[PDB]
Amino acid sequence: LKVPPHSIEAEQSVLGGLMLDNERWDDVAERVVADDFYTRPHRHIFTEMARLQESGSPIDLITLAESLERQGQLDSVGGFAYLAELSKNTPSAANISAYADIVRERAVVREMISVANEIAEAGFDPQGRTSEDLLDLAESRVFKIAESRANKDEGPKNIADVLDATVARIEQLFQQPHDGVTGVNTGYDDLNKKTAGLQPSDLIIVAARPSMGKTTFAMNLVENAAMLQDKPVLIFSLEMPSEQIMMRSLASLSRVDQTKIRTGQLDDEDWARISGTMGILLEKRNIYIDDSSGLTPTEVRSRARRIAREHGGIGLIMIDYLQLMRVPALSDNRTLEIAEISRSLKALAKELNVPVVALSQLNRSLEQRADKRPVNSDLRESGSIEQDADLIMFIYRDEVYHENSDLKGIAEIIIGKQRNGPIGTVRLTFNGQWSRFDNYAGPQY
Amino acid sequence: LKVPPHSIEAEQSVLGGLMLDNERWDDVAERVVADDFYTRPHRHIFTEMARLQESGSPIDLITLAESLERQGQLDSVGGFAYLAELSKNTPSAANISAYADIVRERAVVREMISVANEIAEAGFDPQGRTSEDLLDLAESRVFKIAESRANKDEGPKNIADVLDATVARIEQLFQQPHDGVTGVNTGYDDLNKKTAGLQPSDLIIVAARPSMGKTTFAMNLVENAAMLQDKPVLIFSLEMPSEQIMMRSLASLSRVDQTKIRTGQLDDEDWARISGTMGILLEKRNIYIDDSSGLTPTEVRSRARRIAREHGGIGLIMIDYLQLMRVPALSDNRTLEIAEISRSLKALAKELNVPVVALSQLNRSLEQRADKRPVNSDLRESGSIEQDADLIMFIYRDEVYHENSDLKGIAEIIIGKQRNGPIGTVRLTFNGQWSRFDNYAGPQY
Amino acid sequence: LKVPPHSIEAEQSVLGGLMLDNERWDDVAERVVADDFYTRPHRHIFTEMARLQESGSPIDLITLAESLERQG
Amino acid sequence: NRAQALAKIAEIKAKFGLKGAS
Ligand SMILES: Nc1ncnc2c1ncn2[C@@H]1O[C@H](COP(=O)(O)OP(=O)(O)O)[C@@H](O)[C@H]1O
Ligand SMILES: Nc1ncnc2c1ncn2[C@@H]1O[C@H](COP(=O)(O)OP(=O)(O)O)[C@@H](O)[C@H]1O
Ligand SMILES: [Mg+2]
Ligand SMILES: [Mg+2]
Repeated sequence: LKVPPHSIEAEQSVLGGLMLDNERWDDVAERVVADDFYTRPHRHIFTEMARLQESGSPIDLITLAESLERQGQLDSVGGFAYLAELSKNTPSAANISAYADIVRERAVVREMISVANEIAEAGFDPQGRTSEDLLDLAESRVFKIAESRANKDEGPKNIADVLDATVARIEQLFQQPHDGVTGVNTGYDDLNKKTAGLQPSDLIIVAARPSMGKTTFAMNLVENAAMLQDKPVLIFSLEMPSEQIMMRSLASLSRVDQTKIRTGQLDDEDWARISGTMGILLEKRNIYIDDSSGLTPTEVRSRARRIAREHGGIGLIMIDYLQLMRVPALSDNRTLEIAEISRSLKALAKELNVPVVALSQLNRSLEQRADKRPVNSDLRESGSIEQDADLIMFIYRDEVYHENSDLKGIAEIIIGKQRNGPIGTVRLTFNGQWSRFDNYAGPQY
Repeated sequence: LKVPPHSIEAEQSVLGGLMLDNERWDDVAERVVADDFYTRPHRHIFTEMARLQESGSPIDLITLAESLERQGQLDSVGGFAYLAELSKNTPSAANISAYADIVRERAVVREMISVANEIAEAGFDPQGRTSEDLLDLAESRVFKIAESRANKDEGPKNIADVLDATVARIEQLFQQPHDGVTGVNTGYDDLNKKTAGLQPSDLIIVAARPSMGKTTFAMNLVENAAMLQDKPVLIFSLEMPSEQIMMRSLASLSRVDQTKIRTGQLDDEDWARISGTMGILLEKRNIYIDDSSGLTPTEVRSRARRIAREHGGIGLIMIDYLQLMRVPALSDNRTLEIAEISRSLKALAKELNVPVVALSQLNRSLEQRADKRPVNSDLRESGSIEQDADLIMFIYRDEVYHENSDLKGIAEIIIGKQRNGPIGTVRLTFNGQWSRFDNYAGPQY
Repeated sequence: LKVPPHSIEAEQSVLGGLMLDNERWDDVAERVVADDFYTRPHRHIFTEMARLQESGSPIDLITLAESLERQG
Repeated sequence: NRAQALAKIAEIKAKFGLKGAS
């Protein structure tokens, strides 16, 4: 008979300490939950004490036992005699925090054992499930426990320590120049100055109307990151096959007309440039492309983890685009699906400590305004994305709407939400002949 | 009893089929490894066969038996009796690859079960390990199972593989001269230049107001594809019965006046032309028409798959029109229905690697604007169509709205969204007398 | 008796022919559905065969029996 | 200049920064 690891002594000590000391409840409150107790009477006692504490009522022996008696739940717990025994047995000079931590650890271990048993039972009786589904199920089961225990890292911090850390960070940024770049280099001077690079562990959202160069801009960023670093760069393309992406990349890097490449009308110099580009790419060998359709966040996260494990770090992750992703459990409501996607992306960004650039799209309502430049509210149906995003960039091109625009070949990257810097608009040159973005050499305002 | 997942018959089939046919070894070797087999004798047999294959020797019954006998391991395998049993029961009608994949699947499930049991055992016996260590151990165990697995077809390939695929595609496109046409030939020079043909795995939308010639243009494209190819061309006519479609097709191909055909007032030359057209069609025999109504995307996909299976592929799929399709589960909301239809059509186009041309309709408000040439925003209530379609063409005839038009007989195909190329207008000549579109011979700007 | 009109021989013949000749599935798929079979085992076999056929796999004897075993 | 800026940085680190610091 397997014996699950349960510490009845720790739970009894916690209960006795709470009865004999009501000031420590908060310390217990941040270490254990009601479901963490093995026996049903202990869970019921904790729930009643939580209700009393939230109502302002004392949690002494008489009031707790009486409250259980009034609701008729005293008999299930064990009685006033049992409550008095629990109160009296526990010595006053006890550290409730240690016992609470032991109880907290035991619940995690019990959940792990339950998940292992579920996986084994599912394997023995597949009920038509595939091996891939079982592997995904096991990964999800383990990651659920990991996140269940990955919530203690968030809480209040000391004011003086925060101030000292902020001062140290300011000094360090002014100490190590890097010419204004602290994160992953974007390959553009003005964007680097306004962003200090692409900060690791931050979610980046790129949004625009159709035909604005969103995929083009993302690919230019990816190529710049690959050429200016050594860590691998991963691309998730749910909308294009990898061959078209590579053709676009060849047009951008070799500065050859995309139509010529697509139709094959290339001369000797174009072939030489393409050979040079291929040689550089094969010498570097740090770009990975995944053109699978109907991607799920689990597959994206698993592939990112595998790349980081294989190569010891990821320079940048790119997803195009998140409106094509699916969560099967929440297909009924799109807003819940989007929230789950955003949460999973943020968790992946935190876990791998990498910059993640996810592309998004805007509704037609933006085009109902006289000024079509995007704003934050144009992220309707994706509020969780706007909240969880650490950087938000919108792409705008005036020449798209106006033929006679004076800004032909000029694109605007608008920072609608920046976590660690200022917002503003950056103008760049758009060479659609080469399918590329470049630094703007004209006057800046 | 919790017997581990295994299939002795599949292993026996694999070994016997390898004994009877040695040219299949590669297909077995690419799908199974010696550790995937459950019983020790099967692993030993596969190892000996691998060694024989490596040495350059045949792996038939006698060679394998002699090689085993020389090493004294013939009894461990089971004997020449067991080897002959494997030779006898396995037929020569063997799909060894399917059994190898199945064996692979069983091994994966079994290893998952073993890892789950190990994780549970570790959880029940901490041996002084923290819960963090146990969770790390569980993650490591599941990760080793999932680490790269065997899904190289649906995973992020290396930069080398993607670049090689792109270069091979470039060479294939540059190999056969078609004068800039890579997809299905549309039959019109300017449209071929602007679109490079109808690309496989792409979603193509043709839109116009009523009586603009959507059905006419679609049938003209079908006729051109049938005349300029060899693969079957399938039509899903949810609007008209097939008899009327064939009457229109005869009017288009024979250049005979539609009214004369409809009223039966033809002459000898018209009858001769019709006979010639019928002879050409019966010599070709690659056009299939389905004039059912209220088709769901599932039925369309099933019928297209059946046609491709029976006649070795498809060359074009045509749907007229998507407003007549039905999704019973989503009949309450039209937007969700249109989104599902567009997603299913895109999936079908990508799966069968054929161009799919689907006709759509526009809102009435377009007729209230000063200029009635369609734009993307005119696809109101069908934003998912604009989002998912690879190519969008609008048919505009000026004479429909203006009686005093100077462009009588001239129609415009406006590329509202071209995913892999430029956009603009292509002019064609509209002969409503013969129900046909032709190349525009007038001056071009 | 008030016998329920059915014929086991035709169903068994269809299943045997499908096992032996996998190319005939279509000629059977346009004339009968899974729910058209009278006994539960035959309906279950036909459903599994439809799943294998539309997943791209052969429908021979060993693969079909093994696949049914995997789902219990 | 830069040297004076770094010197003042170190001075402030000594004056207020403690325990963790940088
Ligand atoms: N008998 C006819 N003679 C000449 N033109 C015709 C005839 N019938 C239809 N047309 C032309 O065909 C065009 C489109 O018709 P049709 O394709 O049937 O409708 P839709 O374009 O909505 O599918 C109309 O603009 C009309 O001018
Ligand atoms: N062959 C081409 N010639 C000129 N411009 C092109 C060509 N192909 C694509 N483009 C431009 O690239 C831009 C971005 O296209 P695309 O990436 O498909 O849309 P999105 O940026 O919304 O994903 C479009 O505005 C289009 O004008
Ligand atoms: Mg795109
Ligand atoms: Mg019509």
